[PDB]
Amino acid sequence: AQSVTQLGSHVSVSEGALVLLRCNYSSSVPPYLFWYVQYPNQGLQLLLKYTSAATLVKGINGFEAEFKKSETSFHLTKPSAHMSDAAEYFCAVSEQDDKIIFGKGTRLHILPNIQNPDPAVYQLRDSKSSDKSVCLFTDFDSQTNVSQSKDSDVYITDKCVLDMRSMDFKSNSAVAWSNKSDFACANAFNNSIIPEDTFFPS
Amino acid sequence: ADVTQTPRNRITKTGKRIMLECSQTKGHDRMYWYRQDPGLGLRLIYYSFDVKDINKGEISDGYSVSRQAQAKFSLSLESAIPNQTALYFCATSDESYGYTFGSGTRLTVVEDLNKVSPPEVAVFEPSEAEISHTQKATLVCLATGFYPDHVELSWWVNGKEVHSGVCTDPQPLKEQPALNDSRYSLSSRLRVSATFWQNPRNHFRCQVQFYGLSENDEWTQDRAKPVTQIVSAEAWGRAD
Repeated sequence: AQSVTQLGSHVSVSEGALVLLRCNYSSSVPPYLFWYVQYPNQGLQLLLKYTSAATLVKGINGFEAEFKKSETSFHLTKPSAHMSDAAEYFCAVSEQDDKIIFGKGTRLHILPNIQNPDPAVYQLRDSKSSDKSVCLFTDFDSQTNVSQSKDSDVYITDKCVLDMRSMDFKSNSAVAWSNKSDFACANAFNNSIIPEDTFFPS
Repeated sequence: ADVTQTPRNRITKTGKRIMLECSQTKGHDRMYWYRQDPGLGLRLIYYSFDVKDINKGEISDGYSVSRQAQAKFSLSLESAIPNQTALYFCATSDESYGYTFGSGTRLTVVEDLNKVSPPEVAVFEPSEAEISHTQKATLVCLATGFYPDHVELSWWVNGKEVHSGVCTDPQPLKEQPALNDSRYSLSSRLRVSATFWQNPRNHFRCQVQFYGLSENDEWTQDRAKPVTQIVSAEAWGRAD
């Protein structure tokens, strides 16, 4: 019964902190082991592999992994999490002397260090002369998360992190919108726990 | 090798036979077809070690394959069904587990082509209150009313593609989640300095590449045939 197990479909790390993605395998004889990365919108790239040579294996970009037979592990590490490390990571193992079998994958989410949060809910208007708008919740730190909508006619996206290279500046945001007359940006995020100091302009 | 797969994107109706082709230049004995699905990783469909040597993987049901040359390994959906919607990857290997993956085939299988629909796209201009409070300006793009979920969204500033300052939702949402053929929506943000938004020379465009019908597909409705196309929306910077 040869398999490979990764723990958690989605995991978080603080920007700047140790990256640790776990992998264990079930083969009795030590297998070959592989770590692949899939950056958003792309195919698979090999980071590193264990091929019964060194047990500490080094990869590209400061990634490394130690093969530990006694705990049947091959955990991928990197010393410091950068925003560009956001991707999905797959551990894989040789099987039946004839193929590689893949783990289910773990997506790494990097939580930006937001030193001076400025939570706010803004209203944005359509560039064309409709009476249409959306609501933008932005500039909150790591301790805020956005809930799904409670009203079927109000749409709310997941939080998304943008990295403005021009000002070396990262920020979180979520978008909400609705086709209703009822709908005000003051109420758009009422099902989310928002910072007590969120800015709501007039 | 240069491992190459054909096609790169395809939409099909249910019940049709669909063929995906993998070709290599290095002549490795070992060739593989996998599918990728969210939360499941890459699962092996079939593999081959030479012409006329064929071995089932874990999810071979509904598929067939043929190894018609050292260089070529073909995958068929025998009678396509919606749960065969996936990203499909070919691979080759040497004798020491040196894998080479193709770049992928994005296949979507839909029950009824009459439901295919290109997005409507709108750009929402930055708030004056954001500008005043932060000296930054967030544009929002909203793509709505599309089906199936087979799009690519990008931003273009003064005619060149940008990646900095952008965040696009990783999956669209369903507009009517209680429906099996609900249309979809997707948002994206592009954030710039207020100074850059305030320049009336600067041009901002959200582009959505949509994959839908081909020229070959029949269309019997009065509304526009929902072919593969690009839909954009734009805004110019504003000083006032």
